[PDB]
Amino acid sequence: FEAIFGTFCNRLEWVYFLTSGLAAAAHAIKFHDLNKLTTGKMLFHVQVPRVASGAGLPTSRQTTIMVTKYSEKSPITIPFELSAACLTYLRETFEGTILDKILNVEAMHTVLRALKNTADAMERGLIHSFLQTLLRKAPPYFVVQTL
Amino acid sequence: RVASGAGLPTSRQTTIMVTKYSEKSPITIPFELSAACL
Amino acid sequence: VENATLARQALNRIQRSNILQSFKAKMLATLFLLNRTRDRDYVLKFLTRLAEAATDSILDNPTTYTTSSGAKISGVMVSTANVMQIIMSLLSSHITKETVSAPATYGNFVLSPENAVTAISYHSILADFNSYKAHLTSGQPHLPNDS
Amino acid sequence: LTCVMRGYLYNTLKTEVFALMIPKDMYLTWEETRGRLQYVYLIIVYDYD
Amino acid sequence: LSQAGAHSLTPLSMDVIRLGEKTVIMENLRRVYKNTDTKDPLERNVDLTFFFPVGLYLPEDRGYTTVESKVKLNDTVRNALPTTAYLLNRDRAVQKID
Amino acid sequence: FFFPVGLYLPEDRGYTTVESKVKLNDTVRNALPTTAYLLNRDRAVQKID
Amino acid sequence: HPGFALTAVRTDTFEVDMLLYSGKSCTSVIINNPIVTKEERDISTTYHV
Amino acid sequence: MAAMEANIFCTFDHKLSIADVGKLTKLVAAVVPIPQRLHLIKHYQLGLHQFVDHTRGYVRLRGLLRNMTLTLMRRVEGNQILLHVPTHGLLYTVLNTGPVTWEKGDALCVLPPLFHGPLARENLLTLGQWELVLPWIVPMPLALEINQRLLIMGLFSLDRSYEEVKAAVQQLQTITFRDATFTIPDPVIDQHLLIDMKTACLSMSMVANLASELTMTYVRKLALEDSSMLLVKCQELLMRLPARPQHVSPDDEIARLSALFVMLRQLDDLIREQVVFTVCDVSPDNKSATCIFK
Amino acid sequence: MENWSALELLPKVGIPTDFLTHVKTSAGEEMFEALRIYYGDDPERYNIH
Amino acid sequence: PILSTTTLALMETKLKGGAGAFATSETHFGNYVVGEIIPLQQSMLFNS
Amino acid sequence: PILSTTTLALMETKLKGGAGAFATSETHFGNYVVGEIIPLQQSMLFNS
Amino acid sequence: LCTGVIQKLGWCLADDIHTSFLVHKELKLSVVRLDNFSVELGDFREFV
Repeated sequence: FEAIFGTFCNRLEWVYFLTSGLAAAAHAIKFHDLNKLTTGKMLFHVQVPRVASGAGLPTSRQTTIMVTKYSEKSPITIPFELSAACLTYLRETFEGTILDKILNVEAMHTVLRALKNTADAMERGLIHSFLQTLLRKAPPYFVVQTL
Repeated sequence: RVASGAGLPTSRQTTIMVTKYSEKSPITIPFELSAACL
Repeated sequence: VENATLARQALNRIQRSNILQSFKAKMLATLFLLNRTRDRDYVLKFLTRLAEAATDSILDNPTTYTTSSGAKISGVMVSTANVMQIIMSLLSSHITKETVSAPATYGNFVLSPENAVTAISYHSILADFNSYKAHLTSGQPHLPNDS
Repeated sequence: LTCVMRGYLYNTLKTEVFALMIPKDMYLTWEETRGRLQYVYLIIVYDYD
Repeated sequence: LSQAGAHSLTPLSMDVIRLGEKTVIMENLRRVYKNTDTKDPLERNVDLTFFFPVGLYLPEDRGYTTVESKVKLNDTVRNALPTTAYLLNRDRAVQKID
Repeated sequence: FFFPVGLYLPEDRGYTTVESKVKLNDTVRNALPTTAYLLNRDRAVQKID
Repeated sequence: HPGFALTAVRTDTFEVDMLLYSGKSCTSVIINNPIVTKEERDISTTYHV
Repeated sequence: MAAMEANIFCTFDHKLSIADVGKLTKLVAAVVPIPQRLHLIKHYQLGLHQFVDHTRGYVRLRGLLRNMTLTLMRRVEGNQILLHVPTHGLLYTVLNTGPVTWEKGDALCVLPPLFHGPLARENLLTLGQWELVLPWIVPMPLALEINQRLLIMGLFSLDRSYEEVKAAVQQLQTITFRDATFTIPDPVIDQHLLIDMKTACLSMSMVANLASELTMTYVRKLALEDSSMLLVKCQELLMRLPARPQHVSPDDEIARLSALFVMLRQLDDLIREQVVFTVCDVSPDNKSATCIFK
Repeated sequence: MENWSALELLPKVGIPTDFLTHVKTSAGEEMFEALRIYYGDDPERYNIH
Repeated sequence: PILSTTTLALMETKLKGGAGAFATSETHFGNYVVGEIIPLQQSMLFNS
Repeated sequence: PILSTTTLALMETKLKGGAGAFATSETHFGNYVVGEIIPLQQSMLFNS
Repeated sequence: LCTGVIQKLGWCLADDIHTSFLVHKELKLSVVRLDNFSVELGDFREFV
C-alpha cells in the first residue's frame, strides 16, 4: 500500500478589526465618500482659567487660544490573482461528465478561497496600518514620565 | 497575507503542500517449549 | 520558541548566528538543572516553558483523557523514579492525584472493499474512500473528520 | 509545428503555460540584479577574424 | 463624530487589568502575524552607541591605586603603559584590541 | 574536556590576583609550568606530566 | 606605543519586544468600501483591492 | 511573481490644499514617468524632481528619462492619482505640457524640460521641497535639432578656448522651431557625451573610408554643369580641390552602399531618440491631441 | 513526486494549524520533504490524465 | 560607556567578583577599569 | 573547559575554599587556574 | 558590415527564470527556462 491517511487543508482564524481589543483605542467609522476629501481638520477654542491675585503684584490677562489638528492618509492594497483556466472552468461547463463538475466546483472553491483569503488579508492589513499610525505618534515612556 | 501600504512591494498568494511519512519498527520475542509436555 | 516571530523566510547569517548563540547559552545553562539548583520557582518556570514549547497535535479527541471536574489534559511528562519523586517532593503544591478517563481499547480501523481493490490494483490505499467519493460528488470540499 | 508570432505561450484551454528554453552558453546577463520586468533579445555578434 | 455611527453593541471576551481604578485591556498580536509575511511592528530593533578608550596616559604626579590588596603587577614598563584594551563579546568572553 | 599542560604565560603582562591566599618559593620549579593537576571521579587530586 | 589615544566608538542593535499603551478612542479612523480593480491578461487575470 | 499593473494608484501623503488639487485637475491626460511599477506607489518617485542633479547634465537627464516608464494621468481625486501605463499601438488621448504648437502626422518625442528651475516659473505641486517636473512632449524636428546642437556643442568643445565656447553658445542656443523660440540649458561636458562623440568619430571615419569615388565626386560632377540656389548654398561649405570613371562595378558598389547605409544608420541613431507618439488629430486650441503607438 | 493534483483537488479536512516557527521558515529549512511552494496560482492541477 | 580594562589582571577581578561588579570602576597606577553605567553585560546575556 | 591548575598549593587554595570557587579562575605570575564553566564537580559530588 | 545585430524577442516575469534541462534520447542539455513568457518580435537592427 501507500496509505494516504488524510488530506488536511488549513482553517485560517477570521480575525477582524472590532474582534480585536486594539479597536478599543480606535473609533471605526465607515464613510463611503472618503476618496473625495483632501484632509479633515479639527478646531478647538480654549480661554484659560485665570486667577485673582493680591495687590502690589501683576495679574494675568484673557488670552484666546485656538488650536487646529489634521487627519492622515494611509492606503492599503492586496493583489490576489486567478488563472485563466479557473475563469474558463468557472463559467464554461461541457460534456456533462463527472470530472467537468469536479473542475467547475474546484474553480468555484478556488475563487471563494481567494476571496476569503483576500478579505482576511484586508483585515490584517487594516490592523497593521492602524498600529503603524498609532506607533508613529507615541512618545517613549521617559518623555511622558518626565513631562 | 497582510495589506501593505504605499510604495512597498507586497507578497502575492501562496500555498504550501507538505508530506509526512510513517516509521515502521517491529518487535519480536522468541520463546521455546520442550517435548516433554508433548 | 524565542525566534519564531522574527524569522519569516529563509534564514540569514545573523539569524542562524543568534540561533547558535542561544544553543551555546542554554546548553551550558540547562545541563543537570535539577542537580544544579533545587528551588521551586525556577523548576516550575522551566517546566512550564517545556510545556509551552511543544506544539499540539493535528488530531485530538476532545472527550478522551477528561480530568474529573471537566479539566483537559495537555501533555504527559515521563521520567525515571528518582527524578519523579524529587519533582514530587520539590513541588507538592501542584501535584494532584486524580482519576481521568482513558480509551478502554485500541483503535479498530479496517479497510473498505474499494480500498482493497485500489490496493491490489494501484498499490495504494486512500482511507475512508466512501466519504471522499460522496463529498466529491456533492461538492463539499471539507470533511468532518479523517480515518 | 505550431509557432506563435505575438502573445503568451500556452497549451489549449490555457490549462498550463509554456516556457521558453535556451542553452546555458547562449544565456547572457549584463547586470548583477534584475528589475521587475526584463526583455529578452537576440544577439549575433560577428568575429571578423 | 460620536454622533456618527456606533449604533449597536455585542459582548465578547478578552482580558483586562486594574491599575489605580483604571482598567485597561491587555492584548497580544500573535494571531494577526502568525503565518504572515510582514514583520510585527511591536518587535523592534533599538540601537545604542557604545564608546571606550584605549591607550591613555594617567598623570604620574597624581598616580594612585585602589586595588593594591586585590591585584599585583610585576615591575614592568610594559605593565605600566596601556596599549591594549580588553572587552567582552556578545558572549561573555574576553576580547583584545591592541 | 580539555586542558593545557606546560602553557607559558608572558612576562611583560605578568600579574597575580591571588597573593594573600598563596605564596610560593622563588625557585622556578614552582614558577615554570611543567606539570598540571586534575581531579578524579572522586574529588581527589592527580598529577599529569 | 605612539603618542595616540584612539578612542573607539561603535553601535549595537538589539532585537527588542516593545509594548504600546493607548487610551480608549485615542484616534478616530474612517474607512470606506474596498475598490475591486480588474486587470486582464491572456494567461491570467489578476485583481486589485 | 505578480504581473504588470495597467493601473497604478499614487497617494500624496502630505496635506494638499484646494489650489494644488485645482492645478492637478488641469493635468489630466498628461504623461508622467515612473522609475518602478507598483500598484500603490509614493509621490517621491513620480515626476522628475528625484533626478535633478547639481551637475544638471542634460544628456544625463535625457539618458535617465529614456529608461523610465511612461504613464498617463487619469482620475484626479483626493490624495490619489490614477496612472494608466499604455499598451502598444492603441489609441490614447494626450495633453501637451511644453509650449510647443502641435500639428498632425508628426511623430513626437519625450524630452527633459528646457530651462528647468524657478526661471521657468512653474507652480506644479510644490510640497516638501519637491516639485512635479513634467517631461516635455515635442515633435520630431525640434528634438532632432536639440540633439544635433548638443552633439555639435560637444564636437566643438574639444581643443577650444572657453571664450570660444562662450561665443558658440550664443549662436547654438537659439532654436526658433515653429515660430516659438527655445533655449538650450547648460551645455557641458559629460562622459556619456564622450561616448556619443567617440561613436560619432568612429562612424565618420568608417563612412569616410567606405565612400567610393563616385559618391565623392557627384557634387563636383553636378556643380560643373547644373546651377541652382541649393547647389550654391551647399557648395560654399565644401573645399576647393568629361573624364571617364576608372573602375565601376554594380555588385561591389551595392555592397558598399549597404554598408554605407549601415554606417549612416549608426550615425543617425544618436540624434533620433525614439518615436513614442504618433498624432492623428489635435484639439483645435492646440491643448490636446490623440495618438497611437504606446 | 507526490500527486499534488490529488491534494489540491480532493476534499480536505480543515484544522487549526500550529507550526512552532513561521511556516515559510519551515519550508525553506526542510522540516518535511517534497515541499510544493508555488506562488500565485498554478493552473497545472486542472488537466487530468 | 562599556566595560573596557587596559590590563588583563583588572579584567580578572571582574570575573571573580560577584553580581554588580561591572558597575564599579577601579584604577591602578597606569591601568584602569571603566565600568558599564547599566548592567547589560551582567543581565541581558544572563537571563538564561 | 575542565578544572586545571599548575601548583599543588593553588589547587589546595581552590579545594579548601568555599563553594563556587571552581567557577572562578585566578592567575599567579607563572601559574594559573582555569575553572570549569559548569559546576559539575560541585554538583556530582554534592548529590554524591 | 553589422559587427553585431540586435532585435527584441519578448519580455519575461523576471522571477521564473531558472535552470532546468532538456532530454532528447537520454542526452542531458542544461537550459535556462523562462516560464511565463510572451513573444514580441522585431526586425534585425544592427550596430558597428
